[PDB]
Amino acid sequence: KAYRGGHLTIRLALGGCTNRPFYRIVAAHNKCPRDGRFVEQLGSYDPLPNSHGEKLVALNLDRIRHWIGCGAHLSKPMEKLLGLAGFFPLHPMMITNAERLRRKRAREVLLASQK
Amino acid sequence: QERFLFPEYILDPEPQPTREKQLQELQ
Amino acid sequence: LLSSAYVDSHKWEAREKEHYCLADLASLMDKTFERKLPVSSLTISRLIDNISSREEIDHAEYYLYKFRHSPNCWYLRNWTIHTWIRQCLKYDAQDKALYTLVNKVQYGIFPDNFTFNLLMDSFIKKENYKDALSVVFEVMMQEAFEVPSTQLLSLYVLFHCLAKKTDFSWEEERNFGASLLLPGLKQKNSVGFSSQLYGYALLGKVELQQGLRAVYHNMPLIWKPGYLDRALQVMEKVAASPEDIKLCREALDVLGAVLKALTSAEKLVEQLDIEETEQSKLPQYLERFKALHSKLQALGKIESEGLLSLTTQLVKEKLSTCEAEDIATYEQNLQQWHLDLVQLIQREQQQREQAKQEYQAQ
Amino acid sequence: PPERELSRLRRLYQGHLQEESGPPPESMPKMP
Amino acid sequence: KKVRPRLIAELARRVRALREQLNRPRDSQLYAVDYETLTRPFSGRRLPVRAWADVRRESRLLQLLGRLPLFGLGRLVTRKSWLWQHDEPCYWRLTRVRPDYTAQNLDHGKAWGILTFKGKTESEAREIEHVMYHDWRLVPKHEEEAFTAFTPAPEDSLASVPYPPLLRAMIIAERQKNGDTSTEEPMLNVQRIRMEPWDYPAKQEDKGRAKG
Repeated sequence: KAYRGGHLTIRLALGGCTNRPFYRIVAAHNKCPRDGRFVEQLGSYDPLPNSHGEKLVALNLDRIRHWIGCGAHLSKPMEKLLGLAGFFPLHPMMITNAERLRRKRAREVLLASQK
Repeated sequence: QERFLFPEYILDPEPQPTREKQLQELQ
Repeated sequence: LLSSAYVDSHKWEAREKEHYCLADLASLMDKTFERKLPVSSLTISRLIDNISSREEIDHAEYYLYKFRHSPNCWYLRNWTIHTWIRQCLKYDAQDKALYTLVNKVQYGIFPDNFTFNLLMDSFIKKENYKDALSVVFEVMMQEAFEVPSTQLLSLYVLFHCLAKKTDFSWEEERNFGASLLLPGLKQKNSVGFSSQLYGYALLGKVELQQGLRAVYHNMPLIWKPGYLDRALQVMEKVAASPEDIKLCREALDVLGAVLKALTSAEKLVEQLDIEETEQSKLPQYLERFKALHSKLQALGKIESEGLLSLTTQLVKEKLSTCEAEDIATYEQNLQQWHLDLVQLIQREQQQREQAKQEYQAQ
Repeated sequence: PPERELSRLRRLYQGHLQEESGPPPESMPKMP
Repeated sequence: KKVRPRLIAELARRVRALREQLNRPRDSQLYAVDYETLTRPFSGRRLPVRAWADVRRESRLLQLLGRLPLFGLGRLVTRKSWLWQHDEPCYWRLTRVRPDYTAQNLDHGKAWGILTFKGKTESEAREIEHVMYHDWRLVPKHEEEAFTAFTPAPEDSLASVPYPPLLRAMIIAERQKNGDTSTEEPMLNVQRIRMEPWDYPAKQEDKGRAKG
């Protein structure tokens, strides 16, 4: 199907059954459906901690580099995952959400203590 | 820079050229 | 005020007019606008030349509006504007000239300094100070204080209006302040500096009473706050300047009155919250004003001479010096305009040579 | 950031300002 | 196997193209505004909240140029947004103008100027953008030199930055595998990257236009 515009984007396809999310890191034409056709699958991601308490992430770094070079963009979740991986700098919103969480914790601690 | 055209001796277009008639001829 | 030699029209009248019946070009323009095609700047210039009466002036201003709202309004001609003004003077349509100048936006009236001075001199000859004030304000809005003749004329008109006018509305204060500050800055003499002080005082009153936006909105004034600070700076500059430069006692008195009145007596915020307001700085302003006024009187740099009297002195003294050079420049502009009209005819005929081919191609 | 920049943002977003927050804690509170 | 030609489809395409061409709306129509509802009458869309005060209080570029000779050609025009955002002088030289004569007050159209941003000028005059916006202002003929007086601040900046941890590790490992035991840190040059403020004017020449 001819697409008017659009561009490659490295993103996540939400597979897995209900209440059991699981993501396939794929490089697909941005206009294509979320779980639909995709140019190439670059890895996978399991949000639910496994028996070892690990959120497994597989990133085919070679192909990820190749596609970023070819000009694929990066969805915010993928940028955050790469930042956690250390392949990219920590996302500004990751840092700022950490700080917001810290302030929330400080506020809640103060409120609980000031009974 | 600058140029002018003359409201005398004009050559003019037409309103509603009606290309529908042209296709009615074509088909 | 200006010499009859200045008022001389001989050259412009001798301009190489092309004579037609005004109805001729009127019909031509009507046909062009009916076709929705662009009239020629040369055509409108020729119609302006063919103006010959008061009703013809009315027809000409109507066609001027129509042309201004046309693609070639980007090609208006200074000689055409000067011809319009001269014709209005000729047929006593000075009211229409003033109205069109005020509505320059709607019509494109952008006269040169020479024409501005011509209109102002005609108004003063008629004694029409009330409307010479409006012409001065229009000059201010156009930012055409580039010549001492216009600067002096505007200063004299404004000071006369101040002398004959006591009650003020904040918009009038804004206009007065701008129209004084501009030529005041232009004039590097005691009169110019006193005018700058007067205008700054008025503008500062407007700022503190209405709003800095109210001051700088659509005016040729800067938006940086601290007009009172600039006034005090002007006084300090005069004090540190050569003693020959003096500040008018009337200007100093009005500035003191403004400060005293301010001291005695939806929403948006334009000032950075860290920068204090003039409302808070008022007491320091008053203290600095008192100290500087005492210092200036001690230095003797204060001038108790009346503003209007001193302006009249300067007008009688330096005006003719300005008038001679102004007339020389006007003659240079006249011959330039003649050459430009020749060029317009050249282009028009050269294009008509091809315009002979519209149907020939067919 | 400089107080100048904080004031500039205050001006820019006047009427829709959140409580200016200082630097965050050096480390995550443990929530005793 | 031969297809049946789509004559009516071709006619529709061409007719729509011609209709759009011949009824191309005027600027004074597209960029009108209702200062009561702050809605553009032509399309009926309401302007965003953050532009309400600016639309009510400030003026447009051509709305100013209409009150100047040669449409103020050769003057310096600054934007209120620029003035508020940056302490440095930013403005256009306004080399050329082309208003929409059809407007009653000739307060719409196009302009071309030499951009000066943050006090750094450009090499050519190009088309303006956001002409139709309301955050424009005029530099008075006087005060022009003082306002535009810009002291070039020291521009020296980081030549390079560290790689992200994993990329650094990858590069180092590849080097060691190749035997390149040079222990010098791997750095990523950034001078090549010409960072520009987000509000920097964009190329109006490539911008689109509204349609009816």
